Amino acid sequence: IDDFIGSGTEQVLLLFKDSLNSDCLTSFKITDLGKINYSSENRYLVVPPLETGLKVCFSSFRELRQHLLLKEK
Amino acid sequence: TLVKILHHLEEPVIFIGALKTEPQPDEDVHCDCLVAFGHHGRMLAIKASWDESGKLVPELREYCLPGPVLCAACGGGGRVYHSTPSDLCVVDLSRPEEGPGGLPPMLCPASLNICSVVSLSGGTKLLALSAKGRLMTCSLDESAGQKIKELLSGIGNISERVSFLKKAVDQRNKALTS
Amino acid sequence: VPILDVLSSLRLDPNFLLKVRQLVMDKLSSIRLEDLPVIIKFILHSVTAMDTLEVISELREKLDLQHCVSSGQSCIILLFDVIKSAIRYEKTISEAWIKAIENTASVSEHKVFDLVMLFIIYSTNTQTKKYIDRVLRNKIRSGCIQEQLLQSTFSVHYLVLKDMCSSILSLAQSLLHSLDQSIISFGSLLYKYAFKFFDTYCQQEVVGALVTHICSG
Amino acid sequence: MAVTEASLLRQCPLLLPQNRSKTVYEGFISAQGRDFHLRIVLPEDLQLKNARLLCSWQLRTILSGYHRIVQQRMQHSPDLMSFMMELKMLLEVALKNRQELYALPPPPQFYSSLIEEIGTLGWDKLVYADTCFSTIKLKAEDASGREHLITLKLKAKYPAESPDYFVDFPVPFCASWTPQSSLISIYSQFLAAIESLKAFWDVMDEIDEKTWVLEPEKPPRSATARRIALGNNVSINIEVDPRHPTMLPECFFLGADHVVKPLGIKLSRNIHLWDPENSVLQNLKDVLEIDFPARAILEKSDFTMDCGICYAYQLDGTIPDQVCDNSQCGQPFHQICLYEWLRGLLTSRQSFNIIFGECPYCSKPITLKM
Ligand SMILES: [Zn+2]
Ligand SMILES: [Zn+2]
Repeated sequence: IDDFIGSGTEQVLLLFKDSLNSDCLTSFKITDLGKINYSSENRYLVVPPLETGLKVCFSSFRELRQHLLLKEK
Repeated sequence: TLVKILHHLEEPVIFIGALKTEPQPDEDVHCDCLVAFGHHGRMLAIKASWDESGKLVPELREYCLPGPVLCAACGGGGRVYHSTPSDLCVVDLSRPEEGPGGLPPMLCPASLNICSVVSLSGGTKLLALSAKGRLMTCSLDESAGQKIKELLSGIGNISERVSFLKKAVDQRNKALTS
Repeated sequence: VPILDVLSSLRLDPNFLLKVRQLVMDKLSSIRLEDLPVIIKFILHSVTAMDTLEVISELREKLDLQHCVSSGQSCIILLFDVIKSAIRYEKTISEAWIKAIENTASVSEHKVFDLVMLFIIYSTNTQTKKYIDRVLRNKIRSGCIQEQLLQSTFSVHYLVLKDMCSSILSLAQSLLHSLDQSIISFGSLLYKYAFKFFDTYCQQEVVGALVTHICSG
Repeated sequence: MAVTEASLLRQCPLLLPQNRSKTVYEGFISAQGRDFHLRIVLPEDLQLKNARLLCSWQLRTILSGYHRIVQQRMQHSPDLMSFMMELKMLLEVALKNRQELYALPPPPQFYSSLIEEIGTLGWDKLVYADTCFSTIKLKAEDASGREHLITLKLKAKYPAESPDYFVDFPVPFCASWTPQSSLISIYSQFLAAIESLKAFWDVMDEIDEKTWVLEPEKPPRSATARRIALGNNVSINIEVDPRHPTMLPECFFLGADHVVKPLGIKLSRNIHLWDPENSVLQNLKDVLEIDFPARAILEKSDFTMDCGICYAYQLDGTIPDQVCDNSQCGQPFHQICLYEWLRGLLTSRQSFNIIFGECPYCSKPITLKM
């Protein structure tokens, strides 16, 4: 596991079965499980909206916690 | 041989800085805006408007962006780079100032102790430390079936707490008339 | 307006129309801006050979044009057009209208409308031009007409007049040829504002008329 | 109430006394469903000429701009009742002006139903969504296959209110918004508005393809007025009814007083032969009795079509239109350059809205109508 890409985030590396060759580094498989899958669009349009919405109403939640504690005091 | 509080944020302070908002080379550029930070994500922006009175007026903002903020710094062009425990994210400001404090990430892990430098070469390149203890340098310019799962996970997280805060409202309207 | 169209459509006696006419004339400042013109259109269709004087009098009493404030311009314009059409496609409206502002003699509280309509009538049918001159000289000498009048007249309603600027000059010509300094001063202000607000051709005609006055006069 | 043992409750139920003497009030103040902290300490007497008043730093930031009005009103007010009433009115106007600080959606209403409505419309009409999920753009197709996009702005809770819709085509788009109206409801409304002016596009795309179209360069769908080149340094312009597009649009020529002259003379005696059933281009080719230079050189500079005063094409978008009534010159000019030149000239005599004078190149009579 590492950022073998140098894109910032970790990815995974997999090695398959030295029966292939008497040599390493063959039959690899790299992936993030996001868009990233290396080996040997309407769906990809709507994620940022969701990922905003979560933290948005999370901020709402925290604000209203503050609200709660306030009138309790 | 006096000291003056200005605003008094209410959470622990981490970062303070300045910007030349509306930056429209020279080392010392006359900073226009001011920025201050909290720990639990309370940010403060200050501007001079000199509007609505025919006199000099301060224009303030108090934003609340998510995540317990770990560290941040200012990028040239009125930008700010800040590290949550999830990801590194950015906020540009230069437009007077923005009403909502939106922010994208940049697909990089939870860093801390960010320090930005300007190229003016091309674009912006900077330095940082990973939370795991690794130094890095940055240079800057099926799935819908999983997406629906993501949507509904977030909806389920939020609606519970919305109901909880309505329970608070009920407690409160009641205790008030008591 | 629908009511009025329908009343034009149905089989009626006219004595009722008169009642309704008076009714709207009361309810005449108390109308919104837009329809106003068509109401007046109705009225001026509805009018006859004889009632004309009185209705106009009431009208001339009830129209203000300082009250109507893209806040009054388009509609005013359209109004004037309408009136313009009315007094084009019949004559006696004008003689009655003149009579009405002419016999408004005791009134030193003259309103904007009057001059504007005078210009207009001067621009249109011409047999009465000498009548108009005559009457306008007479109210001027009487001092009932004065200059802050003309000031606010050209400060607002000019747009109406641009397309009849030639009328103003043909008048001012007959104003300066007379005696009685106040008349001559009036004609001056005419030439002045005409050169002031209007366009190049106007300006040119101004200069060209003044020069004539100089050399010949 | 008239008395402030009940009116104080009715108007600031959130604002209540601590001290035995009703001198220390604390609590909250409501504003747009936001309860702001407040502590307010009167003197021994109920005089507001002194009235200590601290708040949240939230509130002091929001009232940066009115602390002088506070100093005024604390001392000028007759009663705490009217004081606080005016205060709340003030707070509302403050946030009304600072209304750029306001949005939060409810997920299970919003983030649930919205993708069901997207699947209802079609994921392939989906051209864009915003990282806020604030903006979303969608595609509609004319039956020819012209893409008409449209943008939509979504509130916290969308179907409760209209979204803000922004469309390209010229006529005022009306979207009959009920809460029963959804994305596909407004989409059908979008189509019905498209299908009203469909046959307009069928002539417009034809004109776009065929002839030397001039000056709605890259014409959008909004464009109802067009301009076409013909002959040489003579251009026509058109403006078409979207509702009766094959009906005769109102038109005129730009160019020479000897080239534009017999063009209108033919048009006058062949307009009666206008058969609106054909295409517009086809009707023209017989009405004018000519072929177009059908992009015959389009946008290739042979120095023919140039101002001769400013030596430029598209001077502020202004086209070389005014020409000489001369076989030997045929020098085309703009409006503004020719105007300013014949302005200073001594022989340049001015009628109503005409300037006469000599062509700059050939010194022959040339007429300019503004
Ligand atoms: Zn030019
Ligand atoms: Zn020439």
